[PDB]
Amino acid sequence: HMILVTGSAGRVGRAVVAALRTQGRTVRGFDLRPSGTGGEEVVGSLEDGQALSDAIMGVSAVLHLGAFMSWAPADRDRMFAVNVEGTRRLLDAASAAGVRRFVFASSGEVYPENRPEFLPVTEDHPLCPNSPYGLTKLLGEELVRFHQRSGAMETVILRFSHTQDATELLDEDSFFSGPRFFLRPRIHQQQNFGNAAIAELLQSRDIGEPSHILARNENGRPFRMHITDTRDMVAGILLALDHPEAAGGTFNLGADEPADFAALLPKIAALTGLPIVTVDFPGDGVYYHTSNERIRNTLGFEAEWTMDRMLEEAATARRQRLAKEQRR
Amino acid sequence: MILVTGSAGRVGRAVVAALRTQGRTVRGFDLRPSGTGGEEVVGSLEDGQALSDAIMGVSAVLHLGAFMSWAPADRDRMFAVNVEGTRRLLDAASAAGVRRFVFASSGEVYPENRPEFLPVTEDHPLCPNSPYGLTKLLGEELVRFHQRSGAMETVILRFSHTQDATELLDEDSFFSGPRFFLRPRIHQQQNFGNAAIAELLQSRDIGEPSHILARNENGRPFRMHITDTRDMVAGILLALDHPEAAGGTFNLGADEPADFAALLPKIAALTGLPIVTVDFPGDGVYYHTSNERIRNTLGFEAEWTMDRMLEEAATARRQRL
Ligand SMILES: NC(=O)c1ccc[n+]([C@@H]2O[C@H](COP(=O)([O-])OP(=O)(O)OC[C@H]3O[C@@H](n4cnc5c(N)ncnc54)[C@H](O)[C@@H]3O)[C@@H](O)[C@H]2O)c1
Ligand SMILES: NC(=O)c1ccc[n+]([C@@H]2O[C@H](COP(=O)([O-])OP(=O)(O)OC[C@H]3O[C@@H](n4cnc5c(N)ncnc54)[C@H](O)[C@@H]3O)[C@@H](O)[C@H]2O)c1
Ligand SMILES: [Cl-]
Ligand SMILES: [Cl-]
Repeated sequence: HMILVTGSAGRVGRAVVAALRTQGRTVRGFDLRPSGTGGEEVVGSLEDGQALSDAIMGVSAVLHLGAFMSWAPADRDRMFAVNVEGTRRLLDAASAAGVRRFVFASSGEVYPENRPEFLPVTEDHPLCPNSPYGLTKLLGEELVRFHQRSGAMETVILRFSHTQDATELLDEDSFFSGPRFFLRPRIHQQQNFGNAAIAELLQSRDIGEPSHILARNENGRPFRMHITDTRDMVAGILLALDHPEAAGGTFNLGADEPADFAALLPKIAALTGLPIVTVDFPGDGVYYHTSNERIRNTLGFEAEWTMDRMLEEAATARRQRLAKEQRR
Repeated sequence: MILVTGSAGRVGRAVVAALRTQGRTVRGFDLRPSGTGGEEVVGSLEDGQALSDAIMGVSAVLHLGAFMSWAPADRDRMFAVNVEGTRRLLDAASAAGVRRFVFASSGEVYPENRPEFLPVTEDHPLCPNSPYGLTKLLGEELVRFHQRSGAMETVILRFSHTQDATELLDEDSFFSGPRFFLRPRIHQQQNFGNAAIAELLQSRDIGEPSHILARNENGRPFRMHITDTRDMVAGILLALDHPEAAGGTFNLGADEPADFAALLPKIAALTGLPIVTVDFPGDGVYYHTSNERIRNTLGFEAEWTMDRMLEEAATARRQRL
């Protein structure tokens, strides 16, 4: 046996590789960057046929987590090249090599979660993406479904929750959680995205010291979304790899309940000591519940990392960081 | 200015001809010249430069250009032309302020060759089983993304298999030759590398040229829609012009499929050739596709019955002979 994990230098991919190696399993990574773990890995691109053939040699299962995201139109061609064409060729190569199971990392942006037709969002919700990234994942799902119906290779489609390492949650410098929960990092993120109207609104709400942000929509409805610990995503991915009943399946993978920002921000602020600034953003905002009932019932998935557990760990990490910075 | 991609192909050249006869302003776009001398870009959907030149000053796009191949060596190109080319053309059209974009899709998106229910309606699941069918499904999703997101109107037309009337009784035509004549079908299957099917067909040869009546392994005659190019052109004009086509998805083709057990004797009555009946391994082809939506929404009326098509095909055959 040999398991190929693409995107093995990324958040989830590295954790999946690590888990498999603690099991003593033979794993090969495949990522544009080295992982820095010094494990067996191809350092190369999903765009390159040579890298694909090298990566697939002798492989019995593929966990396809490698993908590219960008908001810049300059990068859109690359996003389709990596996410659509790369997935297409990797699927064909895996099938030709007699791979037994191919697990595809999809996203709730295929629905999209940011514009649900009903709640909770189940796997049979329409697939009507409104972002180019969501569109690439939908096209990827269709490539996977084509193989599911036509070859001996088993497939699993997993629609990922937004995923964080617990320690990222209370780190101003984290890529997602910094702007998600801290006002000044969000000002900076929005400026760098070039969203001037939002950036200026955020700056206008600054209270003269660092603060948390509690994001709500134009009607003052607090944001709500699934934030899932990397460790639970890993557990579900391992189930997708090994469980008999995963074959041919499509599953939302994420924690049971969304974080309600109205409840969550006070809990966060109780841990950091920072004041909270509430901002009403234009539009519907982010407000979704995504059902993980199918994966719970079909594969026996159970998430263990509740937001309360994640926050406790995030806080410990933050305090260690601040102790070091302040020489305490 | 109407841009028609695939303008040197079967349906595209006819659409361009129809629009030009009406006195409309049309620009072609195809890998090949049309041979008509009309305004056209000779170039590729894979070429960003060619896309830029083709889209300039354009107000509507009829996107009929695409590549089909059964060979694995050709699969990368099929995806590059049908998926990536469509993606970039859509983006170019949208940015240029194109008012309506009509996309030529296929019954292969369903697929018609393995229906879940009959007749096949637009809400039939989309589960293609050929790489070509897959490229058209992905193209449809690209169009749907634009339909939902931009001001550019879209129309998706799922095409019936389409023939010029004259092709039907021509042994040398690409589709109808093998479809209805035994020896051309042997040659086709040989050139595809389907050596064992070619051998079955060869074993049925009666020592002179013959028609083939294709059935499945249980002797169920094949049944499929074969629509005249002229009816497809009529439907495409409606997709271009009709206010109610906007945001629509329509099966485009004639009302009824041809059942080959009925069709082949009609064909043989016109050519004089004997008929050889072949029972192919597997489920064969058997489908009815509903055009009710386009009939009732756009006022589409198919006019070229198979009998009319065959009369024209026979006349053309007789002139050739
Ligand atoms: N983390 C999330 O919140 C989240 C949510 C929904 C979906 N997803 C999807 O789940 C998967 C993994 O999530 P993640 O957080 O670990 O993503 P990540 O961005 O942290 O990791 C992605 C990895 O893919 C690699 N990659 C990019 N282009 C490549 C190429 N051409 N060839 C080889 N590798 C390439 C990157 O180098 C990167 O290491 C991705 O497909 C992602 O799109 C993630
Ligand atoms: N004829 C049918 O039975 C049928 C059935 C279902 C769907 N379709 C689809 O309807 C459309 C019209 O079909 P047709 O019968 O006219 O086919 P066709 O093969 O006669 O015409 C296709 C044209 O597309 C052009 N083309 C190919 N690659 C190109 C590229 N990279 N750039 C620019 N042009 C390119 C070709 O040169 C050709 O002229 C096609 O999209 C086809 O896939 C046709
Ligand atoms: Cl947010
Ligand atoms: Cl046939």
